[PDB]
Amino acid sequence: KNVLKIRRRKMNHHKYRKLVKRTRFLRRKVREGRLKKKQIKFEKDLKRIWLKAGLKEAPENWQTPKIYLKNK
Amino acid sequence: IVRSSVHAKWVVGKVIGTAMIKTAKVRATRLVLDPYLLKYFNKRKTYFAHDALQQCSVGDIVLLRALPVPRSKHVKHELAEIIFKVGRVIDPVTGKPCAGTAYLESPLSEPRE
Amino acid sequence: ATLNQMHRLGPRKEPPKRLGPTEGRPQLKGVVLRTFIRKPKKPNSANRKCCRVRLSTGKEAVCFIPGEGHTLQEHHVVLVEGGRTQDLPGVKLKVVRGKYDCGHVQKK
Amino acid sequence: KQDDEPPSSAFIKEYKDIIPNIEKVDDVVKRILSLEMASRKEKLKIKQEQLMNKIVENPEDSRTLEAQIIALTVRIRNYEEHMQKHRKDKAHKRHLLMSIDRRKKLLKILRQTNYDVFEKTCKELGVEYTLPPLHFQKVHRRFLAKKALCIRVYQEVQKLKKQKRALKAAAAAAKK
RNA sequence: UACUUAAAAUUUAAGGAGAGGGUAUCAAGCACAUUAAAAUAGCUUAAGACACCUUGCCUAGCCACACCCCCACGGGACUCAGCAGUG
RNA sequence: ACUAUGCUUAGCCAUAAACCUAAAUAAUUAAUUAACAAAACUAUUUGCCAGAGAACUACUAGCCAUAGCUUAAAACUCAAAGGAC
Ligand SMILES: [K+]
Ligand SMILES: [K+]
Ligand SMILES: [K+]
Ligand SMILES: [Mg+2]
Ligand SMILES: [Mg+2]
Ligand SMILES: [Mg+2]
Ligand SMILES: [Mg+2]
Ligand SMILES: [Mg+2]
Ligand SMILES: [Mg+2]
Ligand SMILES: [Mg+2]
Ligand SMILES: [Mg+2]
Ligand SMILES: [Mg+2]
Ligand SMILES: [Mg+2]
Ligand SMILES: [Mg+2]
Ligand SMILES: [Mg+2]
Ligand SMILES: [Mg+2]
Ligand SMILES: [Mg+2]
Repeated sequence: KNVLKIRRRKMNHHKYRKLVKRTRFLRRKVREGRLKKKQIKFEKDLKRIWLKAGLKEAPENWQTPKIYLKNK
Repeated sequence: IVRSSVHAKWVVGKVIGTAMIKTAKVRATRLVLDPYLLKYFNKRKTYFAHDALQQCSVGDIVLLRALPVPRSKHVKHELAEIIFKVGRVIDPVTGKPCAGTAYLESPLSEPRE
Repeated sequence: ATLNQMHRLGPRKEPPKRLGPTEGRPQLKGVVLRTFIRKPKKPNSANRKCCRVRLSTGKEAVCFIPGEGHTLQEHHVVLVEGGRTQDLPGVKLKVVRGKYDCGHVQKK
Repeated sequence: KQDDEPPSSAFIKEYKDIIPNIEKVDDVVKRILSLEMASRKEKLKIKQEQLMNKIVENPEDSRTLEAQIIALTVRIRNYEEHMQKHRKDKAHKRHLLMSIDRRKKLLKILRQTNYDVFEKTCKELGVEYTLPPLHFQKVHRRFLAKKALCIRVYQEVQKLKKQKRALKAAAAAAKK
């Protein structure tokens, strides 16, 4: 078979790689902010749980782990 | 001595768990007809059963009797009998211990032990 | 698929029928906003008479005006219907001749 | 380690029962036919035979589930010793993990067929059998952290209830 | 409706053999269990839990609603979704 | 001409036309030519597919991955695209 369908994907992937290259710095700031919102949503979801259970403060010796930050 | 309301007056199933005190979680299966294919498949249900003596082990076939009054929200049956014990089956036809499709004790013999 | 696989999935999942320019309604009433010409994609050649309208739903759409010659102007009221103009891409509505301000084509 | 390791003076399994019959054999000949001048594979044939005698009712049969389990316990401990020196051998790490899984499958069938034999084999071979969990549990940082708090929140709520019950009962006792 | 005690119609409550919409890019829910000396650490879930969205269905008919606040002590923007009629 | 790099020691990344483009298992070779390729075909079980493009994309979650990988749409456009000859 011909490679025509592969050529379409070849151009799509090439053009996408250069688009990511152009806006690489913008994408980095988008991600750090999407992860920060991802963390706040995680923290709030944990606060909802204990408040609904009837606790007025989080369980003793508990600190929500920061799981989306540059910990590794 | 009125009997239970529940439809399942007698249910057979396998003991899939025994981590609750004096209770055995049992999985029963029934055959339900697929209307499109007109073939029977297995619909399985979970039944909590009162195991008074904690004499049940995971994997054994058991017979449950519907309790007249529900003991709790989910415990509405008791353990009538253990049809097959896991690994300790006794052949109904001959009465001799078996281990799969074989006799641990020959039916010709009469050990009476 | 095997009978066990057909049983676990059942009948084919059916994508919902998304609505069109009229929002699944026989007709809509709109007020003309502008009258302009659209060019039929190649290989056709014409100066097709179209107009923008604000429909009762509140959105704005481009509507082809059929017939030889229309008197439509801004602020006029028209009854739009479905039916795409094949040569005109994006024009999914048509005006009904003989209703509200739009009138029947003057016969020659 | 394990209670039994074959001595270096022991004969190989081919001549284990033949040299005793022979009236007189030199020290050198015994040393050539001992486990000191043999490969590791020979020392493993002696380890297995010892375990079959001490566990299996009929050591003549090697096709029973109990015997097959014993054959895999020697291999599993052999693969483990290999992997203690060859830390980056990925083919033998696969052999070790696949034999462990094979034993679990055989132990499951043994439990379902002959429970009495199953209990002895696990006690003698020192193999713990854990039953397969009904439901698979996913694991990732977000889940493990939420599941830890939820367990902690519950415990705190229950601890408070116990304290309240004690205080309520204590007040009632004083009134009585 | 009968009898000084029994036949119906019509409802209510607690349930369960089986059946019962969509999205799995909703994959975990977070107390959802059992025992009954009050301890045990359990319960549901890819055989689809939980979440969210959409729709009256079961059709000799049934279900829900009755100005709004799921309810209606209370409060509010204060009543035709009875017939006809109006904006 | 010369560097990153190909090498070694640890750790990471998890992608290939990773394709022999043919899942695994047990058969059967007559009652059997869409074309081409590596003859046809039955049973069992799982996975996957449902016009083309948009799209190895957007968003979501997981990940030692931070110009990344896996997961993977819709609007919109067309009356075809595609395979073999
Ligand atoms: K033309
Ligand atoms: K209401
Ligand atoms: K190839
Ligand atoms: Mg070629
Ligand atoms: Mg392209
Ligand atoms: Mg998405
Ligand atoms: Mg009103
Ligand atoms: Mg009301
Ligand atoms: Mg009226
Ligand atoms: Mg009224
Ligand atoms: Mg160099
Ligand atoms: Mg390298
Ligand atoms: Mg790939
Ligand atoms: Mg290759
Ligand atoms: Mg790629
Ligand atoms: Mg991507
Ligand atoms: Mg992404």
